[PDB]
Amino acid sequence: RSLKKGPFIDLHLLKKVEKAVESGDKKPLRTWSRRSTIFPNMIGLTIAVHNGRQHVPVFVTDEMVGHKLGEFAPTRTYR
Amino acid sequence: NQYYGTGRRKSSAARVFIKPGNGKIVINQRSLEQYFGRETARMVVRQPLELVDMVEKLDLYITVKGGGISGQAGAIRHGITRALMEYDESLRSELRKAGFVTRDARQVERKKVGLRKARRRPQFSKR
Amino acid sequence: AKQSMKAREVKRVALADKYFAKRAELKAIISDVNASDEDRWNAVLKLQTLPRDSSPSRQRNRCRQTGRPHGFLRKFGLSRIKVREAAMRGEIPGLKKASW
Amino acid sequence: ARIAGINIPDHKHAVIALTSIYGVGKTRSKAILAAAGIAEDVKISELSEGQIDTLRDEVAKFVVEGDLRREISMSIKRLMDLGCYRGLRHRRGLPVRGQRTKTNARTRKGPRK
Amino acid sequence: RIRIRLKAFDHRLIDQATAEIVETAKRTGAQVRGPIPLPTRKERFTVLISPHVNKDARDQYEIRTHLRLVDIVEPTEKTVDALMRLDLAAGVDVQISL
Amino acid sequence: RRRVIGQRKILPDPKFGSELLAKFVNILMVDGKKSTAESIVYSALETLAQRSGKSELEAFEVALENVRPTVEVKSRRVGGSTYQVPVEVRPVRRNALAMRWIVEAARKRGDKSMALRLANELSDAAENKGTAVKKREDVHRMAEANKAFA
RNA sequence: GCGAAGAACCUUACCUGGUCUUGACAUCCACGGAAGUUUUCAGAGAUGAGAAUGUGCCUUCGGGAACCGUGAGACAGGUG
RNA sequence: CGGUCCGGCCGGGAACUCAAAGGAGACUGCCAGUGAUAAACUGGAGGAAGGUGGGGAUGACGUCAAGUCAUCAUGGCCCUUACGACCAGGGCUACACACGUGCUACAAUGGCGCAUACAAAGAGAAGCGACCUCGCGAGAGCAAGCGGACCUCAUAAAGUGCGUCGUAGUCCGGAUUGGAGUCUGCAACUCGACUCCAUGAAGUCGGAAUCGCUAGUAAUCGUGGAUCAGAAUGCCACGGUG
Repeated sequence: RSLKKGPFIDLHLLKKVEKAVESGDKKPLRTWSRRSTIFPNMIGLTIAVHNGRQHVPVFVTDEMVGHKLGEFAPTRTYR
Repeated sequence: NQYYGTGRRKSSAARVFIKPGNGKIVINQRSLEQYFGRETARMVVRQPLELVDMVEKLDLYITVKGGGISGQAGAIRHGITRALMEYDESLRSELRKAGFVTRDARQVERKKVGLRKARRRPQFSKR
Repeated sequence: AKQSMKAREVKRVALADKYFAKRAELKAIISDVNASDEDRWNAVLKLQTLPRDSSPSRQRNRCRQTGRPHGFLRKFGLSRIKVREAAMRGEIPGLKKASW
Repeated sequence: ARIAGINIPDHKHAVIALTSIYGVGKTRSKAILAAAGIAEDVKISELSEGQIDTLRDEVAKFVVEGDLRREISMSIKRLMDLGCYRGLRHRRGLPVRGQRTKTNARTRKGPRK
Repeated sequence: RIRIRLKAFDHRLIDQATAEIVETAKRTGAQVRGPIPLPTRKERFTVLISPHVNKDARDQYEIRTHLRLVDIVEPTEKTVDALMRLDLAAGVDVQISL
Repeated sequence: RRRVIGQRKILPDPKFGSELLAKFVNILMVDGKKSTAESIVYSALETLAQRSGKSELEAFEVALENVRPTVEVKSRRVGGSTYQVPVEVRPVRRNALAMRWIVEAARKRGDKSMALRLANELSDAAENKGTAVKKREDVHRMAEANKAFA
């Protein structure tokens, strides 16, 4: 829940995710956004999101789906 | 024959009516003990009413509107003394000695700055 | 306030009248998705995201005279401090000091 | 005994006998007492057949006790082994409920001298 | 379904407009029900006089005007036919809806 | 320099003809909730009689006339110096203080109902055994010091 | 709990990464187009390119008003 | 005053109340004493009330090295392929550390669920949303009335009844940790608001450092609205009890 209608990704990112597997053994795709919800339609792979300075690698989990990538990627420093 | 009086107190207003007959007291279409809740002393409606002998020969009828239920009792006392001062042309003088003819001039406050309603002037700063 | 706020605001009101204002009662069926009716409105709902600049409003309405978005009374259309200045000049009819 | 499945409490209070076990809390007890039409007071001794086992589908409707009790052993690596904000904010005195960190951290951040 | 409004700035002007409107009502047909006044209201607006902050110093301005609603007890537009052709002083405003 | 407006008059009790017996409805009052403050007034005197109370129609006088204070504390200035003295209590306050010590003995202390605590303290006042409270020990502990002035 | 009668987008400062430079806003002069509507492709998006369609208003038959994309010499612009 | 099984329910009216408007009343005026037989003060009388009658409007030379150029104008002043500003995202709710202000529990005058009582002031036709319902519930339905003294939010709480439980580290308390719903939007990771079911260390009206208050005052419990897709426990407004 955020949201009850159901989350979505934008067409320029959908075009990349539907061509990301393939083998799933390549270098992490720069998806940039920390807002993306890891809801059960999403495929299990490693992706990279922006922290404001660089990109950080994170995994699309199967033990839980009720999350957004900002709950796993740290975006603030020194605190 | 009817004796009549009116009183205002703490945003309530009363009308009091007295007739000859058999003794009773009626308020807002019920008996007196069934109004004002459980009471502390129940005495301000009785204060002047003893002076013409309590529930002996007078038929007492009351209607009262507005304010808190304590204010309605105060409005009734002035309605009783406004009726008693025309029951005998000498009775007002003994009611004066007891203070039952006096009225307050203490109405609701306006702003006036800085006040929450009537007190608590700003915040009294910090140590 | 900027002079661009006089055109930009009313262009964004014309945007709302193009895409949302005559579609506001229909929001109880097009933006409803599942709670009522059936699965037939998802291609119709693409209109709710057809523009991309202002969604439910993206702005606040301003006092014309001062250009300010807050501190103004809609019973006059005017900034509340300027309502007292115009009252001290005797320019607003029926409005005067208390006494008191 | 056995008022909402295979329960082992005997001569406990009418409202509080299945508390602190993922079993049956006070508001659910107050609801089933009124649905069974039985006394809501003191320790149970008088109980008949056809009263409350015939109403199990209010008090034990889907999940109770072992269905939710001790369920952390397989939900811990997503917190302690996967890098996440809530994991660091399990191992440090930093709050998550939107409260202040500049003010009155005490003690919640540990000692102090 | 028939709605009437009368607005003025003075307690004599609200009556001298009521007087012509109730004469128009009586002339249109006898009814003996009495026109609706409903309570006149006023409003006041507090302002802070310091050019930045300070709420411990105020000033107070108030605006007073009179409102009446009249009400017609009949459903028929022949009851307002001449009322919608009436001329009054500039200091009063009338608004009629059918 | 004691400058205040004239003291506040009240009327005598309609049943007992006294302005002091009219005071019991203000004792053990909180939140301005005088409604519940009267709910233990005269209604505990039978509970008291069913312990050790005697003369139930006047068993309330023990907190007015059977337990009475007389000494107050502490200081008097004499030029540039301060010295300890035992002072006198004003006669109306002196009759109306033992009925007021009861707050710690009923809310900070005591078993079951506030009415039973009221009867508990009125039992002890009939034999003057009342357990001392902070609002009495803040005077009584110091009242026997400096018996030689300056 | 102070301007702030209210910041997920805005606002908006400050900061990051993009982009433009006579300017988002105003005006003096021309060029090609009415203002627009419908809509796809690339890009985070502004934009940058595609697939189509208008000619109305006012008026001495001339020509304007208005407004979109362009460009100098004057000159704008800043919650500095 | 009338219709009337005996309620403003209805003819119909205008006393109280409310909302409006005018005019009276209190003037040290009357008496005494005091005072400088002046100004003035205190009692007594009458009165609703006396004593600049009460409360409001409000303030000089200078002071505080006051406060504000972002409410307005404006000197000098910084910036120009830019400090212009358009776009997508972040931040203004950071926390090695210090201190105010608001509030709850510890119950017993109580907690919680039902029964019953009184407002004041506002605001609402793509809204406020009734009654009657669905549901553990926020809320949403079946859908009326209403352009606001007419319909609606709406229910005054403290109080008074009725049940349950009761000095128990407690049926409470809450740190600590989660789930399942309800609302607004394109979308609430980040910086939004309600509800239900669980998790369960401490909690005996209290450290340094300490406040406001002389009476309708201290105290305590209620209600609206602005800003607005959209948040109030803050702020402006309006009342019981004491």
